[PDB]
Amino acid sequence: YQEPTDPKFPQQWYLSGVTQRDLNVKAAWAQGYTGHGIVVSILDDGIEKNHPDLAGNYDPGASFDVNDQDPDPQPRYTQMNDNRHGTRCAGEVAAVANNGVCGVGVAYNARIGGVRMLDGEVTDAVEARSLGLNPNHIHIYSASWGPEDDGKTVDGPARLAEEAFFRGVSQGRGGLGSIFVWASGNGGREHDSCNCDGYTNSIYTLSISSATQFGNVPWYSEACSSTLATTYSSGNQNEKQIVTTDLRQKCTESHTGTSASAPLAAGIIALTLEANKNLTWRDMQHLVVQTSKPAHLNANDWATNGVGRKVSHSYGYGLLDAGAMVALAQNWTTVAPQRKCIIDILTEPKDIGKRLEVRKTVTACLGEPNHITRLEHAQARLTLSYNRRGDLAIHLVSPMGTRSTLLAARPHDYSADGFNDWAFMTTHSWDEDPSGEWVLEIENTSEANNYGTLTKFTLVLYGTASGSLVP
Ligand SMILES: COC(=O)CC1CCN(Cc2cc(CN3CCC(CC(=O)OC)CC3)cc(-c3cc(Cl)cc(Cl)c3)c2)CC1
Ligand SMILES: *[C@@H]1O[C@H](CO)[C@@H](O)[C@H](O)[C@H]1NC(C)=O
Ligand SMILES: [Ca+2]
Ligand SMILES: [Ca+2]
Ligand SMILES: [Ca+2]
Ligand SMILES: [Cl-]
Ligand code: NA
Ligand code: NA
Ligand code: NA
Ligand code: NA
Repeated sequence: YQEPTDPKFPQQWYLSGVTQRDLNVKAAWAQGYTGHGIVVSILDDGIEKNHPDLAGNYDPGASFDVNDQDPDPQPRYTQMNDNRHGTRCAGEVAAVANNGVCGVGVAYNARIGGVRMLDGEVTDAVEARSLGLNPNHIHIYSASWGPEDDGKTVDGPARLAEEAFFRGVSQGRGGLGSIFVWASGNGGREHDSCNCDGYTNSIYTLSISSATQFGNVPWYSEACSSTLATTYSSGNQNEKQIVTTDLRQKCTESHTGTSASAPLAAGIIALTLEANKNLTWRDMQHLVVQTSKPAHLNANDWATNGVGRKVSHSYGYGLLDAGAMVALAQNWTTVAPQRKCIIDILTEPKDIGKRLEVRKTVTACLGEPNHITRLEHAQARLTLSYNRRGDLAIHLVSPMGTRSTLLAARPHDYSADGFNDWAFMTTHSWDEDPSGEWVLEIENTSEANNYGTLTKFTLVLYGTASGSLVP
């Protein structure tokens, strides 16, 4: 195997490193996987399709302009280069290799397109028409953005967009399911908590956070239990950043944020899908859980879950490992059909006050076709009133003792509107048996005499009842 000759490939430290602080992408390339035959679409502000490092892989069938309602996602050029982000992300996935220009994509033989959707008013319909673009041609969608990362917003896909997610994972990709890769957010400095973003909090999105070059949680990171895994991105000014294609046929070394991590994950997922085109959307999440690596990622919340995997709310299961992903994909056995066990828990509304604990022992739909002994995602769908929402912290403890933070205190969130059946999601109990006692904790983290009521707590379990590995 001959590594890329591109002039900035040596600067793509998160691919080209020899110090073990990388995504182990060369190992996948050397196994023969480069993204050939895979189609990825960047949902963003457009894609410079004539970029000298993108044109060779550009796919009009992976592209659309839902802002101006036309097929051509060319960015709108402005003096401040506002609409450059999709071009940066496209190059992360699929910049052409060995062509003397900039660097390379993770999946440098994949086909790449973009949906121009962010350069205009983003409505439910705009979102739905983007997520649902050409779903039997595009394999993987990469989305780096969502509701405002101001640390006070609770929002997610409205009806058309949620319908697009279910159509995508159900009928997309020939019934194997569209793979939606999401950035978990850039709201770290606002103390944002990313389960309050319904896109990344969705089970249908494969959510990705960031690590700095030196292995730390970047200033912009949001912690939450819905995150699955991590890719490298930017950090402080002594740490390198992401090197990629840039608007106006240029090359940048200063692409940043969690919004730069999702495209790298989408590229690794493209290599993995080349290794096994039959992988379902759930198979892909299983591969990520099993192969991601905590080592050398620094966080104070690494915890071992009930099946012996380390998990963090900053990193999920750790750094993506492309070599391991493609290796495990090759002989992967398709997971059983997804079961869903609904457990409505409260017999009466519960005053929250300073602190509320709700304990419930469940059988996880024992005796039913939705009996789950092998958890995938779990949700606590909560309906509650509270006078100041951001003073709440919420935790969910599984029978195996895994404490998932569902909501951390958000100091800027002054809302008196509470949560209306908000489906806080955790990935941290993946592969655990969910039978037994679950504990919900709701706490007022402020000294204020805050008040409210929990009126609904629905525990929703997803998963299967066969095929477990030894912990
Ligand atoms: C009843 O109907 C409704 O309520 C319809 C609503 C429509 C808006 N929805 C949230 C939303 C917003 C934006 C726009 N904007 C926000 C600021 C951000 C930057 C930042 O946070 O700076 C601190 C940049 C994005 C975008 C995306 C988005 C993005 C991608 Cl890439 C894909 C998809 Cl599907 C959606 C989603 C909620 C539903
Ligand atoms: C894909 O997986 C399904 C489910 O296991 C199986 O029925 C089908 O034969 C597989 N197709 C290929 C091409 O491997
Ligand atoms: Ca256009
Ligand atoms: Ca190149
Ligand atoms: Ca956020
Ligand atoms: Cl469902
Ligand atoms: Na975001
Ligand atoms: Na997700
Ligand atoms: Na544990
Ligand atoms: Na149990």
